[PDB]
Amino acid sequence: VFTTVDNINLHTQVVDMSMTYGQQFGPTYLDGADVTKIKPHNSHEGKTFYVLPNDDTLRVEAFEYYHTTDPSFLGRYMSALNHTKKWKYPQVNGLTSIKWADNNCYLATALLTLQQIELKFNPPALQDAYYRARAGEAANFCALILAYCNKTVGELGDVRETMSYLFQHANLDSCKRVLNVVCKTCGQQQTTLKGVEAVMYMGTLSYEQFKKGVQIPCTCQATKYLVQQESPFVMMSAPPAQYELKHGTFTCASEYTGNYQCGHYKHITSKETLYCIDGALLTKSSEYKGPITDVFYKENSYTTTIK
Ligand SMILES: Cc1ccc(OCCN(C)C)cc1C(=O)N[C@H](C)c1cc(-c2cnn(C)c2)cc(-c2cnn(C3CC3)c2)c1
Ligand SMILES: [Cl-]
Ligand SMILES: [Cl-]
Ligand SMILES: [Cl-]
Ligand SMILES: [Zn+2]
Ligand SMILES: [Zn+2]
Ligand SMILES: [Zn+2]
Ligand SMILES: [Zn+2]
Ligand SMILES: [Zn+2]
Ligand SMILES: [Zn+2]
Repeated sequence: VFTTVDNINLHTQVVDMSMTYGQQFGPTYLDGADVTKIKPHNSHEGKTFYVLPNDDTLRVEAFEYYHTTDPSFLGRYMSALNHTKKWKYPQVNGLTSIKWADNNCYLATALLTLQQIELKFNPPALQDAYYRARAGEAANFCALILAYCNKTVGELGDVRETMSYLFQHANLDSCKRVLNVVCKTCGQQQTTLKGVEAVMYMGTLSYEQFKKGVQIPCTCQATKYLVQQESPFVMMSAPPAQYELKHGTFTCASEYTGNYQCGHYKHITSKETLYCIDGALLTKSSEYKGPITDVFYKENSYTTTIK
């Protein structure tokens, strides 16, 4: 049979039916199923298996593909995959979504959002599954998202927190945000965020209000406005509150209805008209009013007019 850690480079192996897979190769998986406590059967022979890194060759290959050295990672990825490959991934409005199952509402919103923002993942495993998710087979991608976020199937997820962990494994080095804070006593302070901090802001949903200026506390209340922003997109987050989404003013948004952590997530996207994707369900409207917590805007470069 074949054992591998990345499903790219296959290592050939010969097995004995008297000793279980766990005796010969350590923890072994087969399509998410755990064959560690299962003896070798005749149905599968010469097939590819997932094994934990036990030698340095596998340890290196495991980093080249996943960019992590945590031994628990492979197990968590394999256990999430066993759920995600049973999920259904319908095509809603040309985007790949997830039919509701196991509190995946936050996963569906993130998946729909990722198909609409420009993002390059550093781990080859993330990028390869990202591509195959856009094609309609997002099982391995959703499993990887869970493993990289230290979350399990069924656990409650925050879309803003999920996007953050994904952005830290994405190439956002070219992104830059220049801010200026104006306290009357203190004066003017210029800070320059880069990477994940250049893309996300918590406090307001309106990108315009961020450009105008947000009232922030200072070491002395001051005002923080956006000076220059170079990034393929920006994420504006805020606690869930009623908001009016206008057609053409944003890319996509996260609607959150319910109590803290217990609530359910919906995805609103701005196409030729406002669409609302709740798993496999699609509703159309010209205007939208509802409780929004994240809004994704498209950007390329920007420099403020006030100096
Ligand atoms: C689903 C889910 C899953 C997991 C989860 O984990 C949170 C804990 N993490 C550290 C692991 C949160 C959520 C969740 O409800 N998110 C929505 C978006 C949420 C809702 C509410 C809220 C308040 N009252 N009502 C009825 C609703 C408040 C905030 C919030 C306000 N301020 N902020 C941040 C600090 C600045 C976040 C966020
Ligand atoms: Cl890394
Ligand atoms: Cl990374
Ligand atoms: Cl609603
Ligand atoms: Zn090899
Ligand atoms: Zn990396
Ligand atoms: Zn399940
Ligand atoms: Zn399941
Ligand atoms: Zn001050
Ligand atoms: Zn839900």
